[PDB]
This record gives sequence, structure tokens and C-alpha cells, in this order.
Amino acid sequence: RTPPTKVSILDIAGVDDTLQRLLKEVWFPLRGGEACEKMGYRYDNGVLLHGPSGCGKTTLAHAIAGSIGVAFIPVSAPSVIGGTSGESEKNIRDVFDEAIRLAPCLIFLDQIDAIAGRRESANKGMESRIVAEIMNGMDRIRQNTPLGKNVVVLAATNRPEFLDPAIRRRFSVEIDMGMPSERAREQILRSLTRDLSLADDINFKELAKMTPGYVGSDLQYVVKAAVSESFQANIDSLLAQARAKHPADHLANVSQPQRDWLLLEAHRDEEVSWPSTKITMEQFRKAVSLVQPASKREGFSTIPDTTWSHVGALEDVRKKLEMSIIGPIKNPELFTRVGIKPAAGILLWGPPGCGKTLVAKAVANESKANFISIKGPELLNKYVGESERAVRQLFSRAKSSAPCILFFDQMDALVPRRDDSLSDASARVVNTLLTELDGVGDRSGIYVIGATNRPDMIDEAIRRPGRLGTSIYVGLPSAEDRVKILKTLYRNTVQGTTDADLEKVALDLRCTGFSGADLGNLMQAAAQACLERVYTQRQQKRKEGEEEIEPVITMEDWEKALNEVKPSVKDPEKYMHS
Amino acid sequence: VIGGTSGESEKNIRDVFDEAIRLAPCLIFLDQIDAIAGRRESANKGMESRIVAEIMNGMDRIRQNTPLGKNVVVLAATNRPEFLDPAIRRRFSVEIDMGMPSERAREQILRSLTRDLSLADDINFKELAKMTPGYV
Amino acid sequence: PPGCGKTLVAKAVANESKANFISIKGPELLNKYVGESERAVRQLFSRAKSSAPCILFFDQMDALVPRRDDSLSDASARVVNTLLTELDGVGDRSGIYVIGATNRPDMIDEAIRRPGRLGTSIYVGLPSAEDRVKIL
Amino acid sequence: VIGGTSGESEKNIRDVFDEAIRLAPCLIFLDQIDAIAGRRESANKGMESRIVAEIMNGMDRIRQNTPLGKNVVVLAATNRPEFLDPAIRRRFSVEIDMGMPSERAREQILRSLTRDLSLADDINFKELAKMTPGYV
Ligand SMILES: Nc1ncnc2c1ncn2[C@@H]1O[C@H](COP(=O)(O)OP(=O)(O)OP(=O)(O)O)[C@@H](O)[C@H]1O
Ligand SMILES: Nc1ncnc2c1ncn2[C@@H]1O[C@H](COP(=O)(O)OP(=O)(O)OP(=O)(O)O)[C@@H](O)[C@H]1O
Ligand SMILES: Nc1ncnc2c1ncn2[C@@H]1O[C@H](COP(=O)(O)OP(=O)(O)OP(=O)(O)O)[C@@H](O)[C@H]1O
Repeated sequence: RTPPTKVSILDIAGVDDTLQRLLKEVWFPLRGGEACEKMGYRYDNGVLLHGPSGCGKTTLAHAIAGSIGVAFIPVSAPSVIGGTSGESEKNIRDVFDEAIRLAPCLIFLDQIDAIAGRRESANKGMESRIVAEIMNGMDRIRQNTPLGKNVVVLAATNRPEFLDPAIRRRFSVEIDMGMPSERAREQILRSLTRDLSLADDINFKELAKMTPGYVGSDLQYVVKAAVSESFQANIDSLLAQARAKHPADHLANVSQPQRDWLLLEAHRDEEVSWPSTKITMEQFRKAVSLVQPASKREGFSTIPDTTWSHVGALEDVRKKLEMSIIGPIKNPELFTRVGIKPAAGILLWGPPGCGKTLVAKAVANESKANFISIKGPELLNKYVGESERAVRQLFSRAKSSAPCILFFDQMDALVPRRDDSLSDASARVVNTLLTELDGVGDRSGIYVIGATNRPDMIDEAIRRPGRLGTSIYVGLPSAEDRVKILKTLYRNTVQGTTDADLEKVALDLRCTGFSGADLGNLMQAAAQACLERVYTQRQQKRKEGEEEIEPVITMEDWEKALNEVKPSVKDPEKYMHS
Repeated sequence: VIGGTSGESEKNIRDVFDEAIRLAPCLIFLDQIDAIAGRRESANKGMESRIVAEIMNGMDRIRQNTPLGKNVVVLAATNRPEFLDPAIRRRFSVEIDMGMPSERAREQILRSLTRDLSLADDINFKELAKMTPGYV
Repeated sequence: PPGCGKTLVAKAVANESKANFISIKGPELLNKYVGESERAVRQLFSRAKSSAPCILFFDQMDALVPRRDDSLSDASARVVNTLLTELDGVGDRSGIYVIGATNRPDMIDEAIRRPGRLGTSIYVGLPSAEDRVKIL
Repeated sequence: VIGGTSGESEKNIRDVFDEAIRLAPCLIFLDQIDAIAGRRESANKGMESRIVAEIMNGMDRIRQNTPLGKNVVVLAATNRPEFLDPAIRRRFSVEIDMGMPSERAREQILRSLTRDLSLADDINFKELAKMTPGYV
């Protein structure tokens, strides 16, 4: 005999719509058994729960059992497997036999991909036999049902693709336990906080709002993180106290962590009373900063220290970018009220080294959003079915977590291989990419940025609206802009700043025919010439006559460097026309 | 037809064909054939390829015995012709396409299901069937 | 031109005839398998044949058709040849009318353009005032 | 002959040859040989090359045993000679070309089949054969 367990039903929240559906399907057959028997109509047999790990699949099942008050038969993935080749099958039979005999009951199959995976992926004669046993059992239930047998088979899996298509057909009802909403997260936070003494400054609503792609397990951890952060005060107190009881002078210290450890080791049997303190909103923010879960293994590239102050000029472009990306992320209220859908993607095109890569990062930084950079051919594999699968995976990861900027550097590699016939592998990848782009427009958060030094050979299909429609040109031909760039570069030095010198340098003819990369090089060249002057002068004086070093840079150094240096890019006609 | 040990499956296929040829007139019905005989290139198992071979051998045996007084017709049902091995496709001669279900057919199916239910007078199964395009 | 209402015109014709309509768009045809692509195309025509009158619509044909004038691969060659074969077959029996649409006409094989296949080349545009007000 | 584990395949080949040499007179028929013994350069698997080796070993064993009273002839059928490994080609001595059925050949085949039927006087098998292009 196996009676039900006592689990809290008030623990799970944020699953309003899904729980309602589950109720409808499970309540009628289990609770009103006499009614269903009289009518003669047939009901729901199998309920499959899917979604990521730690989503509360096992808990939901346990809760449902306890709440209804029916008999719970837990079937875990390795619980039925025996030693001899026959005991496993015998046990499966006994499980189903006892289950049909005693009613009402709930059979729960936790982690089903370990028992019934694809029969083509299993070359063993035992695994295929087990799948067959399950099928046979399912049929037996269906036949017995009109008498008074009431058993519902619940099941939980982490991946639907690994399951055998045959068992998928057998199971009729499916519930997706995915990613929660703002309201849902708020509820989860309250459930966890329930046993804690929160301060008045804590607003769970604010936490929930500023918590984008976090799951039930993640929120659980954020609460735990806060607990550890608060108890740092007690650690400091103990350290001071220990250094007074056992001084040990300066013999116990070589470093800081080691000395702390040693003091505690000496104490051992010393019991201390811990005061119950309340948590602040500041402690939660600190805890949040140190958390990185769920989509941590994705390959999340951290945002650099690049701001708008690092980019000289391009003020028009800055404003346009703010509208498109920062507009929807920071002000969702504004967009919903006016009536327009949020963006999908932009394309940065123009001459090399003009700040395209920088702009992408800068925008990501500003928005305080996530950033992923895939450059040129970082997709392709040696196998026949991995490149396409990988692309699919990227979009799946992006869909799961948002806000994020997906950056594709040098699209000049993948896109031109369409207009002229070359390969089959390249064809499959680009077609999958087009497919993935089309399959996303509603439920944004993921903004795709593309960059290319060559706008020439690219397929018009990719350019079409809904895919990468906003074509932003990054070029450089004006005087005012150059002065701003010079100031921006010479801003990051640390007396003598000299503004007048910067303007004059910009005015010169040689400077007119330059680019961002060229100006950077000029600055470096000037610095090198200055070093030569400092070295020659200092060595002569020290040897003949130790003095001080002068890092100052005058105009003579700039003038000499300017005379020598020549431009990189020659013809702008190629970029503009094509 | 699938068993536990690597040999019982093949033995059963033989027994099925043997009893079938012995007793006549009969109709052998192979329901869902893509699970037994899929493409031999897509099956990396040594048992699956062996089963396809057993079916082929059985087919030949029937052809030889036939002029005596053996009358057996092999019916088969599949959901997808692409998944079937081109070899077995060649063996089978007659093909019938049971396509898109009709208005009349849907009406009949609805009646079969409703049979145990107490329907009201305002319900017109004919109207339901008409406004039900691509449902199976 | 791109986005002139090709889909709308196609539906209007189909609706008026009170006939069936099937729409297969560009890359929503391609699979990972090799020998299944040709069998799938055969299946589409078989389904269309079974339920006639029907209009078979192919949106954005710029993908499949240009891979003839220049030697790319073997897979693309088989698919296009099967398509040409399927088109030639349907003409006397009829009931199934194939409509193709593309925003780009340049690189296309003249063989597909020949009368009896996709021979009737109709040029479409969008320059009307009344329509623009409705869109706004 | 192919099994599940890496060894059962080879064991079976041995058993086939062993039983065959023991019992005489017999005819061993290898149907579709390019699937078992293809070119060893085109097969990057360590199992396929090993199987070709097993066949070669078996062939030698027969030659040695022969002067006692062992009478076994190995027949084989293939669709393409170019796909076969040059090594096995050398082992095999006699070759028969079963070519394309011409107008004359088709006429003969028709007669073979009609043999048990009561044909009318208006039937000219010669006319049928003439107007039957690519039939096997
Ligand atoms: N939605 C949720 N609400 C509240 N608590 C949750 C939720 N999801 C998980 N938890 C906490 O995390 C624990 C793990 O839940 P559970 O084991 O049911 O997840 P799961 O999806 O079944 O994981 P797996 O399928 O990998 O076993 C629970 O004991 C619970 O305390
Ligand atoms: N406006 C700018 N401000 C600061 N640095 C710049 C600017 N433009 C170019 N650079 C310098 O050029 C380098 C490359 O910039 P970025 O990669 O963004 O240019 P790009 O247009 O992507 O061309 P490419 O990557 O092909 O060189 C950076 O390391 C940066 O120091
Ligand atoms: N996704 C859609 N599919 C079909 N019709 C649409 C769609 N969106 C809008 N419409 C209708 O068509 C008109 C807008 O025309 P639109 O510019 O979308 O060209 P279309 O040919 O209809 O769409 P598409 O170019 O995507 O095929 C509107 O009056 C609207 O009622």
C-alpha cells in the first residue's frame, strides 16, 4: 500500500492558466467517479508536463496528489530496473496491475527519457522491450476503464525531442511549464519570503519588474543570496572578538584569509549567539548583481566600459539608435499606448574601422542589456547535421532569455554565396537563418544587429523588412566631427591640455583626407616621436652631468608625425555606389 | 511480432507466413508498416535489416506455392510512403490513395461518436460536418 | 515589386472559383534528408490530384529556379527535374492550376517559363491612391 | 549476414563457408554484392574492410579442400562492376553479361509468359514487342 504525502499547495504560484487547465482535466474523472460511470463517456488518460529543469514539475505533481487526496504511486527513472533480464518487465506489470486494482490513483513517471528514449538510439534488446511493456500496460487500462477504474498517468520530462514518437502519440494532454511573467515572479518572491522578516524599504514589486529572464529556481536562489549577504556583519564581529581572546601577535598572519581561518580553528567548542537581523533593499540589489543563472552556460559575453563619450561625433546616429533600442527596453508603456510593435534589427555598413563594432557594444552597455557577438564563420562544424542545429539552438537560447542584443560581425561571409552557385552546406545554413528571422516579430526583447565592411554582395532577401530593415551608414567626411574625435582620444590621458593646438591640427589638408583609425594612428605616432626626444635629451644630461622624466607633448612632435603619416582608405566610390 | 531474444522475431514472421499459406482464403493485414520496414540506411541495427529480409523471403515463397490452390492477399496500411524502403515498394504492386475525408464521411463519423450521448434538438450534425474543412 | 499584394490577388482568384487553395512559401519546403525531397514533391501533386479543383500557390520562387543555368549541386538538380516532370504531366487531366509568385525575375530557367508549365508571365504593380488610404 | 555486435558478422561468414564445404553438391548465391564488398578506399569503417578479408580467406579454404570430394560453386549477382573492389574481381574467374532486353528479347519473354494462356488469332506478340520501348 502507498498512501499520499503532505506537501504545501500554497508554495507554487505564477501558473494560473496552466493550473486551471490541469484542474479541468483531472478533477472530473477523479472526484466525481460515480457520475462518469453512469454517463458512459470516456476521459483523459495521460498528462505530460514539460519545460526546463527545476521548474517545479515534480513538486506540482506531488502537490496535486496531496490536494485531491488520491493514492500516489511514484515511478522514478531507475526505480523499476532490476538485476536479471526479466525482473524489470515483471515489476512494470505489477505496478500497472496493483494500480488498476486500487482506485483512485495518480501514477507519476518522473524523468521518462531515461526509460523510453528513441528505439533507434537504443541498440540494446532490453530497452526496446521495456517500451513495449509500457504500451501493453496503456492498452490494458483503456479496456478495463468502463467498470469503475480511475487512474491518471502523469509524466515529467525536460526535453520532448528525446522521447520516442510512439509514446508521444499515446499521451494526449500536454502542459508547458515554461518562463513566468512580472505578476508571476512577484507571487513567487512572496512565497519564498513568507518565512523571513522583511524590512519596510523592500518592495517585491520593484524586484519582480527588474528581473527579466529568471525562473522559479533562480528567484529561490536570489532570496538565499540575500540571507548570506546580511550575515556579513556577524562575521566581522566574530573576527574582532577572536583577535582579542587569542591575540597570537603577528605570528598567525602571512595574509588576510588565512589568519581568519586559523582563529576559528583555535576556538572550536565556543558557541556564540546570533542576533536576528532584517534585510534591506540595498542588500537585495547587491545579491542580484552577483547572480548569473539559467542561461549561464550560453556563452554570455560581458558588456565593456564603452559609453557614448568614447565615440566622437555621430550624434545623429546616436539619437536614432536610442529611439530603436533604448526606447522599447526602458519605456514599454510608451510603445503600447501609441500602438507600434518593438524593433527586430539593424544593419551597420560602410568603410573599415569606423566604429561599427564599438557602436554595437555601446548600445548594449547603455541599455544595461546582454550582449552576444558571433563573428563570421563561428557556426560551421565538420559534421553533416550540426551547423543548422547550432543556429536553431542560438535562437532558442535568445527566446528563453531577454533583453539581449545579438550581434553578427562580418555578414559579408555568409550572405554573398546565394547570387552565384558555389556550395550545398552554405545553402542550408542561410536558408535556416532566413527561416529563423521570419519566425520572430511578436514578443521581442531580442534585437539583432548586423555589421559589414562590404555592403556590395548581399542577398536582397535578407535586406527585406521584418528581417534586417534599418540600414545605418557609418562614414566620416567632416571637420567638426574630427575635432570631437581628437578631443575624445586625448581625453583619456590621466600639466598641459592645449585646446587651440587640436583645432589647428584638424584644419590641415592631410587631416581632411583621413578616417577614425588614421587619427588614432597619428596620436600614437606623435607619442612615439615625443618619447625619442625625452630619451635622447635625458640620457645625454644624466651621463655628462639622476633627473626627472617629462611626459609632456608639444606641437613640434605633432607636426613631424603629421608630415610622415599617409591615409589608408583611398576610393570611397566602391562603398557608396554598391 | 517482436520478441525478447534475437531470433524469436524472425521465427514468428516465418510461422505467420507458414500458417497463412496452409489455410486459405485469407487476408493478411500489415497495419503501420514504417515501424517494421523503414529505410535500411536509416536503420543502423542488425535486427531491423534482418526483419526486412525475412519479409522478402516470405513474399517469394507465396509466389511459388500459388498455382496449387493457395489464395492469400496481403493488405498493408501506411501514413507516409517516403519512409518506406524502396525495395518493399517494388514488391507491392497495387496502390490505393485514401485522401481527404468528405462532408458525408465526417457526418457519419460524428454520428458514430455521438451515439452514446444525449443530444439536444437544436444540434444539426450536418451543419457541423459542412463547416469542418480539414479535420480527421 | 516587393510587397505589392501578390498573395491577395492569388486568394481572390481562388475564392471566386470557390475552389481549394494551398500556399507553400519559399524555404518552407526544404528538409535535412536527400531522397525524401523528391518523394515529398510527388506527394504534393498526388494530394492536389485527389482534391481537384485546387490552386497550388508557390510564393517566392527565387530559391528553387536559378540553380539550373549554373552547376551548383546534385540535390537541387534532382528536385527541379522532378518539378518539370510533374508540371508536364498535368495539362489534359487538369483541375490543378499552379500559380507562382516572385519579387525577383532575372535568373530563372527558360524551361520553366515554356507554355504548358508556368508559361503565362503576368506583370503586377501597385500605384493606386484609394488603396494607399485604406492601408494608412 | 550482418549482426549487432562487432564479431557476429564475421562468425556467420565462417559458419556459412564451413557448412557449405561440409555438405556437397551446393550452390552459394551472393545476391547484391556491392553492399558487402565495395572499394576499400571508399569505406572508412574498420568493419567493412574486415568483412572483405573474411570472404578472401573463405575463398582460399575452398581451393585447398577441393581435391578430396568437395563440390561447391559460388554464384554472384551485381548491378554495377565499377563499384566492386578490384581485389574480389580478380578472385572471380567466370563472368556472364545479362544485357538489355531488345525487340527480339521482349518478343521471347512475351512468348514465355503467354505459354499457359489461350491467345486469340488477332494477337501478334511481335507488334506488342515493337511498341514496347523501355520495359523490363
Ligand atoms: N515554480 C516554482 N515555485 C516555487 N518553488 C519552486 C518552483 N520550481 C522549483 N521550485 C523549488 O525548486 C525545487 C525543485 O522543483 P522540482 O524538482 O519539482 O523541479 P523539476 O522541474 O521537477 O526539476 P527536475 O524535473 O529536473 O527534477 C522545489 O522543491 C521547490 O522548492
Ligand atoms: N569613432 C571612433 N571612436 C573611437 N575609436 C574608433 C572610432 N572609429 C574607429 N575606432 C577604432 O577602430 C577600431 C575598430 O573599430 P570598429 O571595429 O568598431 O570599426 P568597424 O567599422 O567595425 O571596422 P572593422 O571592425 O572592420 O575595423 C577600434 O578599436 C577603435 O579604437
Ligand atoms: N500578415 C498579413 N497577411 C495577409 N494580409 C495582411 C497581413 N497584414 C495585413 N494584411 C492586410 O493587407 C493590407 C496590408 O497590405 P500589405 O502591405 O501587408 O501587403 P500584403 O500583400 O497584404 O502582405 P504581404 O506583403 O506580407 O503578403 C491591410 O489592409 C491588411 O488588412
